[PDB]
Formats: sequence, C-alpha cells, structure tokens
Amino acid sequence: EVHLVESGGGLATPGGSLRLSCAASGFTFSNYWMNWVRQTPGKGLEWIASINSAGGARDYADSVMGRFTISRDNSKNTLSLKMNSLRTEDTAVYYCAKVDEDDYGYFSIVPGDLKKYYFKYWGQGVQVTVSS
Amino acid sequence: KNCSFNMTTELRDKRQKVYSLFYRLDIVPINESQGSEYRLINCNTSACTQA
Amino acid sequence: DIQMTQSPSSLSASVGDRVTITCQASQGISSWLAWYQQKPGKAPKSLIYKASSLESGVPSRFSGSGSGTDFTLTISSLQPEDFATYYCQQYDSAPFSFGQGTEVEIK
Ligand SMILES: *[C@@H]1O[C@H](CO)[C@@H](O[C@@H]2O[C@H](CO)[C@@H](O[C@@H]3O[C@H](CO[C@H]4O[C@H](CO)[C@@H](O)[C@H](O)[C@@H]4O)[C@@H](O)[C@H](O[C@H]4O[C@H](CO)[C@@H](O)[C@H](O)[C@@H]4O[C@H]4O[C@H](CO)[C@@H](O)[C@H](O)[C@@H]4O)[C@@H]3O)[C@H](O)[C@H]2NC(C)=O)[C@H](O)[C@H]1NC(C)=O
Ligand SMILES: *[C@@H]1O[C@H](CO)[C@@H](O[C@@H]2O[C@H](CO)[C@@H](O)[C@H](O)[C@H]2NC(C)=O)[C@H](O)[C@H]1NC(C)=O
Repeated sequence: EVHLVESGGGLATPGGSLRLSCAASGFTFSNYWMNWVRQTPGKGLEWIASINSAGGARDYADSVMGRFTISRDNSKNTLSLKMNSLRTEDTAVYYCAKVDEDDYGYFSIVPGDLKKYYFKYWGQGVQVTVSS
Repeated sequence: KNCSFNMTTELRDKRQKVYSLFYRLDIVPINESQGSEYRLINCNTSACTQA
Repeated sequence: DIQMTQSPSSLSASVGDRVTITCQASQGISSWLAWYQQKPGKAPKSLIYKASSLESGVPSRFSGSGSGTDFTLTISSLQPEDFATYYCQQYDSAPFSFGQGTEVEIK
C-alpha cells in the first residue's frame, strides 16, 4: 500500500539553509503530483509548494515564493524541498503529501494540469524549527 | 512493456498523456537513457498505417 | 485572495450524540471541497473528497452536503473513534486554503 516517509528536517540557524527529503513506495511515483504542506501550532494547516509528476512545473505559496525550491527524482522515487533564508515563522511540521489521482488525461501545458487534486495520502511529518 | 506517452487530441491546443502495453519486439530503446525513453520500431524509416 | 471560515470553532459531544460542522468560502468554488480528520500527533486523513462523495474505507455513517459557497459535515452516530480535529479544505485554487480546524471532544 502507498507508504510515504520524510527525513532531513530539524534544527537550523535562523536565516540559514535546510534541505527536506521524502521517499515513497507502493505506487508509480512517476505518475502522481507531490505537494508540501505545514502544520504550525495553533494556526491551521497551510500548503506551501507543489510539483508535477515529471518535476518540470513548480508552484509555491506567496509566503515561501522564491525562498523555497521543490524538486524530485523519479529514478530513485524521492522528493525534496530546499530551504534558503528560512525564518522563525517557518517552524512547523512539514508533511509529504501525494495527490489522489494520477496525471493521466487531457492537459494544456504540463501533464497534470487542468485537473483538481486533493491530499489523499500524507506521510508522517517531520518537525522543523529554528532558534539560537 | 507498459509504456506511457504524450499524445495529441481533437483540440489542437490540447494534449493528453496515455498508456498502453506494447510487445517488446515493437519497441526499440533510444539508448540516450536506459530503463525508459523507448521508441517504436521502424519509426526512423516510415510511419505505419493502422489497419 | 480566497479564504475560508469554519464554525463552530469547538464543541463537545458524546457517544451517539449528533453534531455537525460547517464552513464557508469567500468566493464560489462549485463543489471542490474536501474534509479531513487528524488524531493528536498523527497525520491528517482524507474523509470526504468531493462536496458529497465519501472516501473509500471510511464508515458509511459519514456524509456531507453543500455547494457553491456553503458546505456542511454530519457525523451522525458519533462513536469513540470520531473524536479528532476536522479540517475544511477547498481546492481548485492557487493556495488550496485550509479551514481553521474544529476539534470535537467528549462532554
Ligand atoms: C509529456 O510532456 C511533458 C511536457 O513536455 C514532459 O515533461 C517533461 O519531461 C522531461 C523528461 O522527463 C523533463 O525533463 C527532466 O526534468 C528534470 C528537472 O529539470 C528541472 O530542474 C533542473 C534542476 O534540477 C533544471 O536545470 C531544469 O531546467 C528544470 O527546471 C530533470 O530530472 C531531468 O534531467 C535529468 O535527466 C536527464 C535524462 O536522463 C539527464 O540528462 C540529466 O542530466 C538529468 O539527470 C540527472 O538528474 C537526475 C535527477 O536528479 C538524476 O536522476 C540523474 O542521475 C542525473 O543526476 C530532465 O531535464 C521535463 O522537466 C518535464 N517537464 C517539462 C515542463 O518539460 C513529459 O515527460 C512527457 N511525458 C511523457 C510520458 O512522454
Ligand atoms: C533505424 O533504427 C534501427 C534500430 O535501431 C537501426 O537498425 C540497427 O542499426 C544498427 C546500426 O549499428 C545495427 O547494429 C542493428 O543491428 C540494427 N538493428 C537493430 C534491431 O537494432 C537502423 O539502422 C536505423 N536506420 C534505418 C534507416 O533503419
């Protein structure tokens, strides 16, 4: 069954850099979009990034636009999220989510566009925080 | 071999990603990438007509 | 930009008690609205994907309704395994905003 795992998150100096990784198994990783979301204490969930199946098209929320960078490697069935200039407001539990339906079907530019997705499978998030 | 590939549609401005099984004899690897990046046999000589 | 509001913020119930959760969208989203539940310390789980389509594996007890701007969730016979935060999320938009999150506990 679809299993997801993420690692690499942890303590980091404020304003520095960090790298988050996520591995998956039990499905064709080269046919599902991947999204990264956070869960801060108190305040509700918040989606921060998304990447297509082939790893070409990328999109991020305005709160992390330009600062973060999402990438993937279909050969190793891994996903990554580079962090640069992270701040104290980014401390949260990052979850490695996968969309509900594969990218097959009609499309305009990228294979998975022109379709609405939702986070069906979520990996056990990893804590991320920064302090002195 | 379970192959997936892009394809055109009735709408010239739209494209679609499909998949279908292909016998290994009717597939030839491009050799630029291994484990994927396959090509239909005789594609570099003529476009076959579907019966 | 599009934003979502979820109410009631919190409520108490008991085994077999009937309660409901609802949320609204600042702009029309037709029916692209999903519901999730998250136990404390675990990752969230999908419960309802479309505005009224239940997720496979979840008990048939669960149901939802709504369209356009307002949506509602009905737990029916609350059993001990339904006590966890319920998040209202809307898709078919650039941010994919989530709800404020509502936690149902025992009275
Ligand atoms: C249907 O049509 C769509 C749309 O055209 C098409 O999507 C595109 O597919 C191609 C082929 O898979 C994608 O090209 C790959 O993209 C990624 C990422 O590239 C981005 O990121 C890098 C930085 O990381 C930027 O430099 C770059 O400009 C892009 O922004 C790469 O992984 C791929 O390159 C690797 O593979 C090549 C082929 O083997 C190698 O020559 C190359 O050196 C790279 O390999 C290295 O990196 C790998 C990943 O780390 C690693 O595994 C290797 O060992 C090695 O180290 C390649 O450029 C393209 O991005 C897709 N998207 C778009 C919008 O064009 C679908 O593929 C197509 N679908 C079907 C079924 O036909
Ligand atoms: C078209 O592609 C085929 C398949 O790659 C080519 O046929 C091969 O050519 C190489 C040349 O070194 C031979 O070693 C192989 O034995 C040939 N057969 C196969 C099955 O690989 C062919 O030459 C290409 N060109 C034309 C005009 O057909």
